[PDB]
This record gives sequence, structure tokens and C-alpha cells, in this order.
Amino acid sequence: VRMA
Amino acid sequence: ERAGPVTWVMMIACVVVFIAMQILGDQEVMLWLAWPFDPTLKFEFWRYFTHALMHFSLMHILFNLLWWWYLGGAVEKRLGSGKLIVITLISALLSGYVQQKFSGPWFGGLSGVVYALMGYVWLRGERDPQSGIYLQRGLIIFALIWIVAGWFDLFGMSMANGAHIAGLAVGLAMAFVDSLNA
Repeated sequence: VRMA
Repeated sequence: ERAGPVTWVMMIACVVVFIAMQILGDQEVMLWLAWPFDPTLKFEFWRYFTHALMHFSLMHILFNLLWWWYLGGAVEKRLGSGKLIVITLISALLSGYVQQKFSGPWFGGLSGVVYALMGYVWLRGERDPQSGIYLQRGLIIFALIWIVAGWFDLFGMSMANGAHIAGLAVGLAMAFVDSLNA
């Protein structure tokens, strides 16, 4: 996952 | 109180989703809320927006909602609920678009939108002393450090860099448009  | 409806429902929605993710697991919630990750999901319209609602770590939700409460809340009080709605829909949709482009659909967080609000409140203070919407000097510093930490990945879970750039861009573009008035 990538956190925005 | 300094939370308008819109500032408030968003805080609520993000908290509820974050609970869901602790209970059902991150993947389970992603499955339902992520940007379309299959051709069969493309008509599920909520997904172009609801990736904004998902947070993966306690520090993530907390920092995102602190900034939202503040800038989002400033924007609502001074400029009205509908301005914040539109910054929000536009930033979420556009950040989501660039993020999945660079890195695929597995991403989430309000921070595309927080970046839009940072760039927006700043540039609209600078080109319009008259909403008076402004980003206080100390807070430009805390915002810059925030920006920097994402770019150079200083957090230790990795970052939606497309969503960050896109987010800030949209907020600048809208401050520009808005200030170019009277």
C-alpha cells in the first residue's frame, strides 16, 4: 500500500 | 465550535472507515473502497473518491485529520461548505488518478486533499488578503516540512507521491482561479  | 458540517462528516467518515479497517483488516476494506483495481469495478463510482477515506497507520489518520480540521475548517468557515466540497472532490479524484498512474490502485489517505488545502490556503492568502484565508508563517514551515518528509520518504511506510504532487497542484490551480476575482 502507499499512504496519501 | 470550529467544525462546519463538512469538516465534521469527513472526520467522522474517516474514523468509521479506520475502525472498519482494524476490525475487518486493511485488505478487506481496500477491496470495497480502493480505486478500481479490475475492469469489473470501473462503474463503481464511489471508488474514484473513497480511497481518500482509508488510513493505514495511526500517525497517518491523526496528521491527515489535524490538517483537515484546521485548513478544511478555515476554508469552510470563511468561504462556505460548498468550496470545501469541491476542493475535496477535485483533489481526491485528481490525486487518485495520478497515484494509480504511477503506482497502481493500492493506496489510500486524505493527504492528497490535505495538500490541496495547504497549497490552496497559502496561495489564496498571498494573492487575496480578502477571504481572509491565510496560511500563518509558522504553519507554512510545518507544511513545508510535511511536504519534504513525503518526498524523501522520512516516515517508514511508503508514500503516495503522485497523489501528493497532484493534490498540491489542484490546490494551487484553484487558489489561482479564485483570487483572480475582486
